[PDB]
Amino acid sequence: EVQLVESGGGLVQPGGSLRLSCAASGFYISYSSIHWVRQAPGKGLEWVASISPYSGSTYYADSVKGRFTISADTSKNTAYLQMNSLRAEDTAVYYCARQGYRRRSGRGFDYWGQGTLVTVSSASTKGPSVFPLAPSSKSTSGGTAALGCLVKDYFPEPVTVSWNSGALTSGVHTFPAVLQSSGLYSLSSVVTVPSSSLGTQTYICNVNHKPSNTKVDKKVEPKSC
Amino acid sequence: SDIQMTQSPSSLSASVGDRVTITCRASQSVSSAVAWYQQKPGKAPKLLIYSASSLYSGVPSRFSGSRSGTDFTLTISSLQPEDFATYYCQQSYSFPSTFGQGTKVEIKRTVAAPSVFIFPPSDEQLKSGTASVVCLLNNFYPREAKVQWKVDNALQSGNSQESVTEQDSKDSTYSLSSTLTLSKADYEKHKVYACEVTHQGLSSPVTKSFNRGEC
RNA sequence: GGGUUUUUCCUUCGAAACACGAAGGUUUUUAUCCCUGCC
RNA sequence: GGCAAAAAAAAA
Repeated sequence: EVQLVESGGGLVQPGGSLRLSCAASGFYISYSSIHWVRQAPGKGLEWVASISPYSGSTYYADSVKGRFTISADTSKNTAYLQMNSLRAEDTAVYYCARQGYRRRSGRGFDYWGQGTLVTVSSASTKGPSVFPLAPSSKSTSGGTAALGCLVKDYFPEPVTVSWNSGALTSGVHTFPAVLQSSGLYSLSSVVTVPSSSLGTQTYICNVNHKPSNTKVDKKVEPKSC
Repeated sequence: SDIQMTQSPSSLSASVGDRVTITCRASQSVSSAVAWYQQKPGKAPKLLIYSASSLYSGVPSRFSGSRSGTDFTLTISSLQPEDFATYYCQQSYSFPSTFGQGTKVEIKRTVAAPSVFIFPPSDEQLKSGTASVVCLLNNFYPREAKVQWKVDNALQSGNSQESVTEQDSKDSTYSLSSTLTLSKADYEKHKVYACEVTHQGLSSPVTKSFNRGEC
């Protein structure tokens, strides 16, 4: 029943400011310690801050105080993280975590949100152009064949892509975006399906890039017979 | 006096049914205030072990911790595919709290040959003038596999980008995309574009390709 | 040594790392406190 | 043997 939801991250310029929020449901934040733990792309986890109950006392990592500040509004059952003087090293996924009950779990973090990505960059946001990559039929492809959508030239991360609007999930592979020499990201997402059923069904991908604020759906077909 | 946690090893690989052990050493006394977390790629960590040795409610019995002074281990008694993850140890004995640098556990399985596909550039993308030949290796193991591009049988270099999914939650395979970035000018220049791969599920390299406009 | 009066320290608990609270613990610093009268 | 007195403050 317990759930935490981070929001408020995204792209910010170096020196900029950001306020992260953490919306708690299923438990009251007044009776636990709440922590922010951050994770850089592909690096490990880094503790950042926390506040403790009743006192309200706060604590920070050395890489972040003077700049970050953790608070909680208990009437909105929400914990915040005010971020000033932002720098490229602050680019990370930021989690908010609940420290479990002492008898039940000691000092462990028993519940985590899913993180909000903060991108500290001087660059400006661009949405992607999604191109389909088409299956190979001979006249039908005897068993199974593959197809996918190319998502090219966007910034920053992330995008989310969904085939038949979440209906098709088996055999999906959305590859990790890699950064072209251009400074834009591009990834591919491919699904495999029985060729038997290739021509009787339509294959759609819903790419979405909330930074850009682009929602495009392109739909894949073979070529001419 | 910031305590430092030293996690051993960084990456390891064992088969299913294997017994695997991760270690962490505290730079100084952290009593028993140490937790272990499982983090699968893309989603958030999950508590496995709190209080150095106690098993958090819901976690399978095969994960276990224990402590010798400042030496903390997390052993997983019988590795399983679902257990591919990155594991982080944490001390919460003092502020600031400190994580280990992590252990990325992969899984050993039988060699699986990649199923290879080639996709020509579609021309909404040559509607705006550049070319997106892409290769696909679906569901294979092991990871280390090389993919060569040619263009009227010309070896290519410095115009290829590859990306490989994480290892699968359930069958342990990988998959990989190699994509060649070139002009519209270089795409009517030549006629056929070959993709070949030398992986050890291949007798010798399987190759797939196409013509320009023959479908 | 035995005490009085004050602090700290430690342990379990209170939704509880500090702060606040409840119940507990057996130690030792003071030419920086008292160890005196009455059948 | 039996009653009575007395008396400030720090630390693990």
